[PDB]
Amino acid sequence: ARKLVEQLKMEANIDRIKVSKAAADLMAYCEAHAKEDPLLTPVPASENPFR
Amino acid sequence: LSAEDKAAVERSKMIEKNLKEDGISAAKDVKLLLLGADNSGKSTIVKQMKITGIVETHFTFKNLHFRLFDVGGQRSERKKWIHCFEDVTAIIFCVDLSDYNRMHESLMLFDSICNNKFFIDTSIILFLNKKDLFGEKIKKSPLTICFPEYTGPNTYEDAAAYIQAQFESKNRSPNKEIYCHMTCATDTNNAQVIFDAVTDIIIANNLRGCGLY
Amino acid sequence: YNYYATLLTLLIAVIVFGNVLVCMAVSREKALQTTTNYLIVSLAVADLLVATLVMPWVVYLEVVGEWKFSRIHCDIFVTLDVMMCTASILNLCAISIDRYTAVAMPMLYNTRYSSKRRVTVMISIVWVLSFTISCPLLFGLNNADQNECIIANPAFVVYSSIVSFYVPFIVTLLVYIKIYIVLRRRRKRVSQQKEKKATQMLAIVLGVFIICWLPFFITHILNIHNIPPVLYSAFTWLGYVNSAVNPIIYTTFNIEFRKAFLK
Amino acid sequence: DVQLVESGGGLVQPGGSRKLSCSASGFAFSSFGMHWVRQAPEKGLEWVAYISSGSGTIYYADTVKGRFTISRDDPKNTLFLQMTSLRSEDTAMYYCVRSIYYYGSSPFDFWGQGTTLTVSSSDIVMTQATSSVPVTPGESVSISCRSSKSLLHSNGNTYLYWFLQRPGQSPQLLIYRMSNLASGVPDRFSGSGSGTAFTLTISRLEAEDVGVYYCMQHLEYPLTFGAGTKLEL
Amino acid sequence: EAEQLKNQIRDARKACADATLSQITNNIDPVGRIQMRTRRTLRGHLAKIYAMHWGTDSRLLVSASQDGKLIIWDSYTTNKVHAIPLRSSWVMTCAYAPSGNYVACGGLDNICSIYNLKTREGNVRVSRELAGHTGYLSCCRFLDDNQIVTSSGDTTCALWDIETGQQTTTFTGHTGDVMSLSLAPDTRLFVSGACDASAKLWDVREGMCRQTFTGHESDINAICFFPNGNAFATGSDDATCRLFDLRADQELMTYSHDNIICGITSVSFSKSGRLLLAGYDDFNCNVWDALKADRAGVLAGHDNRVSCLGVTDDGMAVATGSWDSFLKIWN
Ligand SMILES: CCN(CC)C(=O)[C@@H]1C=C2c3cccc4[nH]cc(c34)C[C@H]2N(C)C1
Repeated sequence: ARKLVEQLKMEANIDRIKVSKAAADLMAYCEAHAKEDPLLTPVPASENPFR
Repeated sequence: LSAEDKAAVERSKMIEKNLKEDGISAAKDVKLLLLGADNSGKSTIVKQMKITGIVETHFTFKNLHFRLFDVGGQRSERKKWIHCFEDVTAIIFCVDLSDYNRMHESLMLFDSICNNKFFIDTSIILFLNKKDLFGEKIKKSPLTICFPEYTGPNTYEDAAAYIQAQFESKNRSPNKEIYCHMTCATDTNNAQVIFDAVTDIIIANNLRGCGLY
Repeated sequence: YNYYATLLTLLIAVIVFGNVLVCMAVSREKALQTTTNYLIVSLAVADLLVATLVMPWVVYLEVVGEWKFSRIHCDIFVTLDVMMCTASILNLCAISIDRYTAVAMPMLYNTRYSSKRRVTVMISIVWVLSFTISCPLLFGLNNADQNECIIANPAFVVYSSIVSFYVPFIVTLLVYIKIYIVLRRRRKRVSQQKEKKATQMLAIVLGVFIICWLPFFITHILNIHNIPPVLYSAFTWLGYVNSAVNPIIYTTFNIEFRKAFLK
Repeated sequence: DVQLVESGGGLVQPGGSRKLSCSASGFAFSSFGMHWVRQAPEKGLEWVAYISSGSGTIYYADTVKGRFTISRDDPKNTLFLQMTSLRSEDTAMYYCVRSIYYYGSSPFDFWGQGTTLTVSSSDIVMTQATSSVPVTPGESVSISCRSSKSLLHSNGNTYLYWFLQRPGQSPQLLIYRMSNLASGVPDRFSGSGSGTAFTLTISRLEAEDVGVYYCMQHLEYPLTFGAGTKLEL
Repeated sequence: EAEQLKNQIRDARKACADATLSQITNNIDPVGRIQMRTRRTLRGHLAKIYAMHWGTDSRLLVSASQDGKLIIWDSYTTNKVHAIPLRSSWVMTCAYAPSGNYVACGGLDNICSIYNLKTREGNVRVSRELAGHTGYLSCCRFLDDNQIVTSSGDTTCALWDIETGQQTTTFTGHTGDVMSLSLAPDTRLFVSGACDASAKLWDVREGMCRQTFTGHESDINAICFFPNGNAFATGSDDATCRLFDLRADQELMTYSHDNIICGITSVSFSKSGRLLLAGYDDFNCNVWDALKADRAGVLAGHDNRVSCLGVTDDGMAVATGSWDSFLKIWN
């Protein structure tokens, strides 16, 4: 029980950002790498090794 | 091709032939799942046992190779890996009749595997072990297990037949048979019972595929 | 006579509908793709070819009453008739042998690698043997007149009737009663409605095969060693009706086939 | 350790026959394709024959077709070369070479010490322009090789191989497919090229880098070597 | 005191929930119809396929099946490069080292065994047999040639030293069977889902759990990190996938549909992280738009359940293994 209490205390004292900030960073990462995602934007058949 | 690609394709073809040969060799095995409570005669269920994660014994009987897998010993969430044995020909479920407090744990465990989604259509070879010790024990403690329901004679062949009916009451589906056998650890021939039940199960599946069933 | 056109066209449509549904069912459902079902597909292909190639000219013979096309055309017609009917009968014998393998060789039947080779060999043998039985008619062995398209060779009639019907018939009969005896043996050795169901199916397939094809061939043997012609025509049409009833009796009882037909 | 020990030869009369052997040890012999390569006295390497893993594919050089026979005994871990109608041109040191072919593999990665045969009396051309290059220890060197046909295949591979034959030793693979360093080779050796022009670069020469350097193509059979360039200190 | 600390964490998480990811992602264009097709079909496995892993070159991939075989495939040509027979046929996981020199696999034998692909001999050999787990091996993943994390059904994860062959660290705190494992891009942290319906972020060097994540109603079968390393996705038996953020320390997005009533076997992200791909028990793989929680596409070319899947490092292709003994490559 003491180990569980210590673990909960260790996990409760972390620095948490707002969820809006996390969503903004996730959207920014997705937008910054969108062009380099072949499964998102299909590539031409010339550049597709599985043609 | 570049003539290194041709050699690579030749190597791939040799690998494919080896895979096919190994598959042909493995396809003639009867895979069986051993189950039951601890000290229920699981280990010494057949005399031939050639071989803490998973124990796999095997024996040959009438030119048929049997592979028995004892899953007791994992001690983990059963639902996460019981699907691995979905393709076994049958299940061997061992029960100790002389254990009157593990009788309900065995009965509850029988429900779980009989009504499993991955084993709805998988036949069960039920072994009721320790009949010799059951006859000598019933004279002292007649009604220490099935308190509410049992109101029949206290003969050896009467209560033993009643315990058998309780297990087969749990087969809530068609196309699945329970092959009940009463065994004693002194001297028995359990390979014939498994071989005969497996032949019946395979013939039933063959008729089902042909459409006669 | 335009009265035959309607009835015989509905018979052709019934045959085509049933066999096409059997083929589509086996192709579409992955659970249905097994080797026995491939033998059933071979039977369905034989029946479908009977309905599509052979029967339309038989309707022409009934309507017009005389052959107003080429003599080589008549040769193709008669050899196709013999070939496809023989293929259907030999497919029935092959299905019988496969069902025997299921009961008397349960372990070999379950093996996929051996079962594929068995069924591919059986399908090849039945189709090749039907072709080889029918091939002498292509050589002008038939003696049809200019007006009529018929088979006028008693010797070929006997020799082809024997190999095409009688020995596959005897073999299928002996095989099915052997399966019946083995089923009774295991029933004695050992819900139970399935055991009576199996007997029903064996009786149904045997009875359909006896009734549809036996009167035609026995009439041929009696003729070649008088009987009116209208019953002769009806006996031939009974053999054609065998193709109509086969996809019903060989699939509509099985449950997985019913699910595919509903879907 | 990997071992290929050849045997059989030394002196034959013209028109005679002799059988060469090559005993494999220390590796899965059935997995490798095997080659025979010969070197005449004071001459370069020349490919003779090839037998694939499983003996499904066999090739011969044009100078030996019909006369020579390559065979294989996987249980015995032995390779054979039956020669008939021997000529004066067959006097050479015959080498046994293992080759395994898959994606990313290293063909020609091990050679035997060779056996000597003495007979008592279209094809891609590999051009190695320089024949001798005096060198100093610690200086950089650049050996070059030319090819009649482009070795760049449509799959992106350039099938050029570099070998180094030190004095008295059998040749050792350095580069495979024009850029890839072989196992156990120091990082000083580098490979560059494009289609037809190829070069092997040595950064800091050592005393052990003294020997004849050969270039080989593997785009198509028959495999052809170039007259190797000697390095002398 | 445990109740007060748990309530404090719940209050702390609620304070950082000023808005939902749905609202911030309300004004971006939908990804649209994502239609992929089977470009390659890899055949040769004769039983259920339980796991696969791409090599770092995005051309080689390893697959593990119940037939006791571990096959390395050349996906471009469909050539079989290696066929490695396994001592135990009850494999449930496999791994491909980043260098390409090693593969690993394990299962109900309670051992993640290491194999050396590059030997002076032509054949592959066992390098190590990592023994010490009490339950079945559900997932192992290489950090380098000498280090490998394992997850097991004994409710623990372990970091092994491959050279010495023993556990450098033992990670404990889960109350149920651990089913899945996903290393961060930097390899300094890893996440892990288990049968207690929670996920835990662990620090590799210090040995302890930093954060614990809840929300699922059943066993978590699969877990994968977002490419940023600041978030991860889970797949569970409750027919739901969930996106978790490490810095916010709470759920962001839920991927479910009322017609989906079946468990999730595997999960993987796209290279940009915009597409969340999940394998299901209903024989198909669903492509979710990770930001908008909308279903973008389906891969419906398997006759049995999709047991595993993986996206290439270059993001050019995705693989899907299945219980029908086939692997398919989709583009
Ligand atoms: C009236 C004239 N026609 C039409 C061409 C026939 O007699 C056909 C001859 C047949 C025949 C002969 C000899 C052997 C055989 N096997 C299978 C058949 C067969 C089919 C059978 N069909 C149904 C009729």
